[PDB]
Amino acid sequence: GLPVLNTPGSNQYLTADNYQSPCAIPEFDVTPPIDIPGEVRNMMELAEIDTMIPLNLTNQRKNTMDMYRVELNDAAHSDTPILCLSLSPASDPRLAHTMLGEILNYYTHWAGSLKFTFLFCGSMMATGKLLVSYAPPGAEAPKSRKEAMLGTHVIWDIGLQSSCTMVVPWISNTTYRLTINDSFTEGGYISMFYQTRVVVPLSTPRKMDILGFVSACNDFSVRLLRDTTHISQEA
Amino acid sequence: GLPVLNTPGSNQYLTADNYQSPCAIPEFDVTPPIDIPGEVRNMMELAEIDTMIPLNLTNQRKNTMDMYRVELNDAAHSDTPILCLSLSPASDPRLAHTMLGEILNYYTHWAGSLKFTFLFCGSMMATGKLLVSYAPPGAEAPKSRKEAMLGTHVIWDIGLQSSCTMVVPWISNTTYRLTINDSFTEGGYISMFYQTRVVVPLSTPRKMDILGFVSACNDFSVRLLRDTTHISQEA
Amino acid sequence: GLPVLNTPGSNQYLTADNYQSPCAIPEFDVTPPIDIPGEVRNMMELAEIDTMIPLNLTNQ
Amino acid sequence: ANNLPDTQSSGPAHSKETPALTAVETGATNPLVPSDTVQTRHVIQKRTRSESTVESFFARGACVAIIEVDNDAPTKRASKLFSIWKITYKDTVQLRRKLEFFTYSRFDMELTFVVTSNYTDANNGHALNQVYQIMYIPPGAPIPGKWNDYTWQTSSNPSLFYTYGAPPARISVPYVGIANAYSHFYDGFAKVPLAGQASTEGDSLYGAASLNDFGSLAVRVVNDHNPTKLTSKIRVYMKPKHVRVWCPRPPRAVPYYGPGVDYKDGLAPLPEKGLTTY
Amino acid sequence: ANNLPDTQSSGPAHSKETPALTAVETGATNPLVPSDTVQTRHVIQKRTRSESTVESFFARGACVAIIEVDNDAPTKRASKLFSIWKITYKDTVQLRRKLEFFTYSRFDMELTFVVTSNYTDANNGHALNQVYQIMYIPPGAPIPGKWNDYTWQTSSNPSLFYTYGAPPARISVPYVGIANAYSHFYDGFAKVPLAGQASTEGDSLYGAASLNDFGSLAVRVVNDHNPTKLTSKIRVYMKPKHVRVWCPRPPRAVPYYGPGVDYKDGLAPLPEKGLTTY
Amino acid sequence: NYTTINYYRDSASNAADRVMQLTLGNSTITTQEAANSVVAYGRWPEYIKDSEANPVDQPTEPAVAACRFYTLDTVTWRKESRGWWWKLPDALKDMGLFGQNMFYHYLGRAGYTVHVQCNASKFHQGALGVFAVPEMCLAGDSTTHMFTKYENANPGEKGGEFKGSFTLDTNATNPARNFCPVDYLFGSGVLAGNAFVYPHQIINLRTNNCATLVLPYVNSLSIDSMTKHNNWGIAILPLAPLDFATESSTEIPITLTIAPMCCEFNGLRNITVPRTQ
Amino acid sequence: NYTTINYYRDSASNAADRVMQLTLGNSTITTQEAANSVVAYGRWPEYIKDSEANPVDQPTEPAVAACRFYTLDTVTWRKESRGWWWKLPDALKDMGLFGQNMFYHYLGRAGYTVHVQCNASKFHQGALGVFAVPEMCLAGDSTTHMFTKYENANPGEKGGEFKGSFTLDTNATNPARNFCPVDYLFGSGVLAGNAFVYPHQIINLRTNNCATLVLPYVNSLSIDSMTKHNNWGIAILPLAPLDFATESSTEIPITLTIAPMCCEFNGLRNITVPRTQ
Amino acid sequence: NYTTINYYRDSASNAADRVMQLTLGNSTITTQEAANSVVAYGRWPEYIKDSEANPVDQPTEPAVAACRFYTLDTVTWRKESRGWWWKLPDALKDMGLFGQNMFYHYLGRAGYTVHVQCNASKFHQGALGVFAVPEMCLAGDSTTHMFTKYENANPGEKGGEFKGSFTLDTNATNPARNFCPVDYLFGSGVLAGNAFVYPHQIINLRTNNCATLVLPYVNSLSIDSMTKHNNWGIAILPLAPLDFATESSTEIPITLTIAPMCCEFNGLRNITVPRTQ
Ligand SMILES: CCCCCCCCCCCCC/C=C/[C@H](O)[C@H](N)CO
Ligand SMILES: CCCCCCCCCCCCC/C=C/[C@H](O)[C@H](N)CO
Repeated sequence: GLPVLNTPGSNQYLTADNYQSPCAIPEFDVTPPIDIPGEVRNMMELAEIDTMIPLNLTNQRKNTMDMYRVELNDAAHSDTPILCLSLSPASDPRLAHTMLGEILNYYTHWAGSLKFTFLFCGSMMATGKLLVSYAPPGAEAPKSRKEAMLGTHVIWDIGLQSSCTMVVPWISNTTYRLTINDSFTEGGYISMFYQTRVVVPLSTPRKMDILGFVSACNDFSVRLLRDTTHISQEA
Repeated sequence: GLPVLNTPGSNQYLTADNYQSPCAIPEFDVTPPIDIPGEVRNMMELAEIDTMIPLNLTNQRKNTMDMYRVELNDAAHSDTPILCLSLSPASDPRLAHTMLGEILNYYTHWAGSLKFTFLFCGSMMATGKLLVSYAPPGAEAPKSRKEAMLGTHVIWDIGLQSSCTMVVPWISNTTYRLTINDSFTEGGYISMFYQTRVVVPLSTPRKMDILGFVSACNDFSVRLLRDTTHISQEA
Repeated sequence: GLPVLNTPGSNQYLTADNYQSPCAIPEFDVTPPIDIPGEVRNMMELAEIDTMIPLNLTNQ
Repeated sequence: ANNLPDTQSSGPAHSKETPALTAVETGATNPLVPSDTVQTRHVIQKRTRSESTVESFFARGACVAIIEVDNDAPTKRASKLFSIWKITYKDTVQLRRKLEFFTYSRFDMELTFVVTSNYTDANNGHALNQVYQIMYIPPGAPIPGKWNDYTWQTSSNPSLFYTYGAPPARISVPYVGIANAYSHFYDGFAKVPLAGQASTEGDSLYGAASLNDFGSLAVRVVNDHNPTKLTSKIRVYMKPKHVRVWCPRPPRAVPYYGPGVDYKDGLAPLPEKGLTTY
Repeated sequence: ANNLPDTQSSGPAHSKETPALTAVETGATNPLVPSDTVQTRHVIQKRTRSESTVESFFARGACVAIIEVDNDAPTKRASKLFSIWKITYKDTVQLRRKLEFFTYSRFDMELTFVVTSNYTDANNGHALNQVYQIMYIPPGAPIPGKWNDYTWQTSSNPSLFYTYGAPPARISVPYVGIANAYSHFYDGFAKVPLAGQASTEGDSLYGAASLNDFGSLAVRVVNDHNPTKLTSKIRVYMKPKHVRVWCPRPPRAVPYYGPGVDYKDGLAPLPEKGLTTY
Repeated sequence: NYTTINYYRDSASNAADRVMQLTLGNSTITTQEAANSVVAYGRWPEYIKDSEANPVDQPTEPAVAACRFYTLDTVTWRKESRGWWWKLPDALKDMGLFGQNMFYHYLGRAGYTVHVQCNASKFHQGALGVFAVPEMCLAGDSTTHMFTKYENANPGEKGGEFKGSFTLDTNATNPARNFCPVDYLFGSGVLAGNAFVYPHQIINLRTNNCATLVLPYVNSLSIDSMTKHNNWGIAILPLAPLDFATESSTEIPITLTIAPMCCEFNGLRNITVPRTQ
Repeated sequence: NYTTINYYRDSASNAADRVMQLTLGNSTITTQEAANSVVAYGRWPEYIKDSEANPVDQPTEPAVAACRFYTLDTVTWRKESRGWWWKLPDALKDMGLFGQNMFYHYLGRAGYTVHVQCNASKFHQGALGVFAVPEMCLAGDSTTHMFTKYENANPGEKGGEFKGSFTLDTNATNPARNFCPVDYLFGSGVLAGNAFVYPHQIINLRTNNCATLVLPYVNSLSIDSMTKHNNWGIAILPLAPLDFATESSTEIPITLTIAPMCCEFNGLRNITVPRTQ
Repeated sequence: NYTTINYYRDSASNAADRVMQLTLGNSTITTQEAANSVVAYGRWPEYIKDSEANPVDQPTEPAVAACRFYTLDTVTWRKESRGWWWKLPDALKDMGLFGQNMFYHYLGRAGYTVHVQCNASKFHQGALGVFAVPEMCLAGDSTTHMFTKYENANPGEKGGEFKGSFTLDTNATNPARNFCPVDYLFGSGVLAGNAFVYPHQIINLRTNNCATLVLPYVNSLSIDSMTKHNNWGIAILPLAPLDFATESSTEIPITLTIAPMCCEFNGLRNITVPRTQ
């Protein structure tokens, strides 16, 4: 019939191809869809939902419910950090297993601003000011509030509103970052410090907890879908 | 000639494919069709024809003509069922071998309302009232008329009209049911009870027979054509 | 389906061919280009730049 | 094939109209819908009977023959260098039952040939790729007696030359019935015995006629024999196309026994279940 | 899937509006952007979420089954001349996790079959190219008991005949769920046990229903056995197409243990890291 | 959208109610307890159209001479009856000028009006399924396939009876070569309960005394040999067994009256004299 | 540009804020320390539309008789509490006419208004995550997969408690066949910190006393069996442990009030009496 | 003509003169013997455009505070000199407020004006090639690849010298981990004579006393870390050796004056204190 020439790539199976195939059940009467609540079109919609960060991965806290709580107290003011995180949303252990991290571990490249939301879970009678800081990479990781205040930061006043959002802006040399611990595409450093201190009256718990959440911003995106390392099979 | 690339799926034979092939008898003068009575376009047209149900599959009745007759008598009123069926039109033995069941056994999925037609084959001098009930699944199968009347049902008066149709409506969680005995897609329970009783005068047979028929409704449909288990070959 | 005939040259790989292939990373969000100085479209643009000649190729 | 009707809402009813009561003696199936006997809501139906069409029901390749051939040597009397297979769908049950759902049919056909070959022994060398000749022999045409006799010239007989390893061969056939439709059943004889003639003469098999005479397929391996024997099997898959059917019948309920409607075994197809057992 | 919004320049701010302060108790995620908390320049965004779409996320062929078959001899009891595989995505973890990101799904499917065969011994001769029959057996259809019983007529069952050496076989399936969507999770039972009946009756496995009953695949080698044994494996790759999903869930964090949500091992997925360690 | 193009010539290569009166000729039937009348497949019998005429010679249409009701031998319905069958036109081969035209011509065509009559009192029970089966092939009684002889396959107006159970004919020297129609298998390896896919009527003794079936000419050909091929088969089965007042031994007659309709015959020759049983 | 043409029939073959009042029936809830109210997936509960009705028989809509707030048994929140779970409609199976309609019908459908109440002083600490999980499947306690029995899977209004660590049921003779929901695994092998992908609200004792979740009917079917399938699962976890003034031993009640909404039932029969624990 | 049609979604799948004055801030340079001035790639330095801004936080632009000429340490040109190299911004890391902004921010961007000054009499000989090399990677001195340490790779304003011949560092205990730039290989395995593909100017002592190169910010990113990455490399090579009146031992100074231009910094934090040599 029609003269044809078989190019290279013939008879190959590429799992990413997009080709028409014969139907094995022709004329099947497909059940129509109903309007089910909660439809999702993009994985970034899930990445945009705040999920609690397992911040406290110490030996006795990891793999319990205590790994999500960070304990503050009413001690005297100090410049040492409350918590320190590395901005590796996919490879950092404290971030890898959040929903954002879980989605990023199916992709190779990511880019966009993040939001960290901290919720104060002390009593109504507790007051304080915290400093949540993001340092772009390149310099030494801030070991005191004096270093941390030189980077991006927010001073959080704990009052009638017990939650504060810090947006980590997209500050990268490359247009995309890798989802692995990588020096050339390192993200930066999140840290928390006491601004003044936590003050409580008498007959109040002197130790309280903060909970951490992370999510993506509307400018976030990923690409180069890959296989995750968070699931494996034996034999 | 024209550069071409051979995709995966080349050189395969799929029995469901739809491809053009060379004619082995070119220019054959095909005999024209005549108008033959009884043309069928859809298998559901056959499924819509009432066919007698082998309701009475007892040891001495199965695989005889007695398996189609259900014997009523003029005994005192009782709430025990006359007959009990499970709404599995393809897998239920009493329904599998009806024409509806035979067609459904070539398909994997089915959906739609059914009609059970019961014909009273007693004498003209016999009178009675029956209750034909359909219970959607989930609860215990009705063991007495008191349970059965809480489901869908029809009270059938045996008079000048000796036939009654009960429509089993389409009441399913899934948009389609399977054609096998399956818990998640179970159909329900058909049952028959005496409403009052069968009354005959003297010099009349005190035992009569009812015949059962089943068919599909115009909203019935099937899909995912498969191989039936009602025919097999040896060696 | 459509009758086809496989011409010679089918199933060959020519490193100079120009054919469409399936994408292994569909829907990838490609990083947009920025205006980088010093773009080159032709190798003759580089060939047109004066370069010093090693004229004196004596032993020493 | 097209969309089903919608379901209309039905409220309570109190009237002299009784769709439930009928008389099956008329031979007519009561065309009731759920709204006639129970209160119904409005359902915008989206299901369709597209896969229940007669075309979809038969739109599958069904194996109908496994023809065995050999390539060993002319001397070997135990090797069948060619095989003749009368064309019929009654050597297999599944397609036969699907077809015998109807008395009459009229359709084009698609024949697909899947050829698989193998060695029978190891210590005799190896073989080169084989070419198979499948010659269609319509009734009346000469039938090969040897694997290499003149009949295989195929000057007029259609012939398919299949190279082993190529995709399964395929041809299409129009409706080639001498009648206006294919007769799945023929309640009659080819001869009427006449008074006077001997009981030997005029005797014809019941239900057999020339309506179902379609010739045969002769399959051979065109190659000369290698020093080792090679056994091949051609599987024939038949797909009806442009199907029309008439006069539906109840499907076969008991095992087939021969080309006719005869039954001998498995006459008890139904199991035992209580009358009042769910 | 479409383009992201641009970044607008933001100067210094001194006002009573405090986007940073919120209340997560409401269950609502604060929709802040960088310009709300820091001074920003204008960036004309060119990145897109095209590869994050639900279609792209599932647009890969994922192995879901490795079916092993043999071609040795009927006598050999240790060789499995045919293999039946219940259709499911839970024999493998990767696709199972990607799917169980969502409670409900609705999609067409593409099945690709990659067949690889090998010899098992050397001193028994060689084999000819094999043909494999993959018969889809929907629930209720007869299941082959032997590799050459009547069930393989496939008069109604869809069947794929794959020639070894041809490109991997491929078929497409529409959405064939009896419900309006596939249920990745079913928080219930198929039976409700009723008061009075024995503990044996009414007992059903948790989370198991007929929503996920899709029949099986029966795979055999159509060829007769060569004097040497040949072992083949069919790898089934499932690609969702036209994917819709509903009700996102947190992904599986611990190893799967069976078809349900059960866990038994690896319950400590997170490593140890200091609170103030970067 | 998708694009389809045909690359071949032959299209095969392309991808895929109670009171009624019936008057025919000089015969008339009146019924008062009728369950209406069924027209098989909704097609009334008709003559061959010029657009479908295979034979070229002028047909003969005896009209009233042959298109009239002939009454067959009455059978008896008992409690033990399993059913009866007849073959058309075979059941009418000895019926007036219809049989004469049938045997004088090579080709014949006719539809039918079948009227089954079974009257019983208001104190009787029983139901009869009356089925018109196109190509009513029946199973034989021997291990040899398709071995039924012509004489038994064409019993005539008496027809045959269904059997409760299958019996195998082991007489090798003198095989019976007769049918063995099993009632619950409908005589053809199919469950009798599905026989209602065929055109049919039920005579329920409490409702109706008779059944009427208008069979069009059904065949894969426009016209065929009536001596070779039986176009239709009339099968009567007791769906509900006969019963009466517990007296027992009750038996009521079933009478069959068939009128051929739109008879056409072609190929006049000397008369055919088939071999007799 | 590129060109796409479909060569097949079936499309499958184609290429790829604080003060609030809630009144339902004769029940009313007033709140002054509310953290707003969440509508799960932004969809308000509704009745089945005629375009999506699977069952044909007329539904029954008890309206105010069943669409009203029922209060469940109060639980106690301590420092050692790991969390609690309930299943809907299972938690309401013994609640007024709602449970009666639930057990008298084969099919049932309802959305919910869940109101969790936990009041504490201004000198208390603690946070509760209240999560509505569609198809809240929980892990069992045995090496046998999916082995949890119906009686334990449907505790009723009491619900169940989460566990700190997984314990395996080794009793072969008399297996417990109960759930083993681990709090940090959310009872389903998923980290609890990601549970916020589900509709949820946090009760922070310094901010709010209550949480309100409006759950639409969520299922792969328009209507299902309420006795077989639990549409929703309410999980309450202590995100921040309860603490108070260093006194210790403090415990505050958590009360759950659920109102079914837009109840529809189909398939009336005799009542279902499920087997009890 | 030929026809092309794309069968895929992703486009990747598709088929293939003398007197001059320069004033920056409070600094001014006057030249009278200039050989014009080169703008590298014809692109003048500029600020990041909103269409290409990766970081979102507001940048700081010190303008005149940092966009001004800083003079580096003078080197001496002798007959035996092989050449010198500097890295930008590394050569300016200790230069006024420019270095302060460089070390206080995570991201920095700047173009440059490089002014090389070398005055000699009319009785001197010699030519200097002054090359601006983007990504001026230099070869190390050990068998270990890419083993040069940060301290040596960033010498500062002193820069480094080219070498006549390659020497291998065999000290295993205390490796130098320094560069080994060979003059005729341009320090990167490429012939020095081809180095003129880079933006450049030649100071021929008979013609001009100075060279001026306007380097735009060149990088694969719009903005990067100045402490990690050196955007530019300034390489000076004697093309023609220095000679004078046969006196011998003559040496003339070469002074380098670099002004950063269009400085932008992002990511303010505590200052970076890099490890010193
Ligand atoms: C090219 C040579 C070999 C292949 C050509 C063989 C052509 C034979 C086709 C005509 C005979 C078969 C026609 C149809 C078969 C049966 O009549 C149908 N199954 C009847 O239902
Ligand atoms: C041609 C014969 C063999 C190939 C045909 C096999 C067809 C089987 C397709 C229907 C059953 C599978 C449908 C989809 C599978 C699961 O439900 C999905 N992974 C659910 O998420």
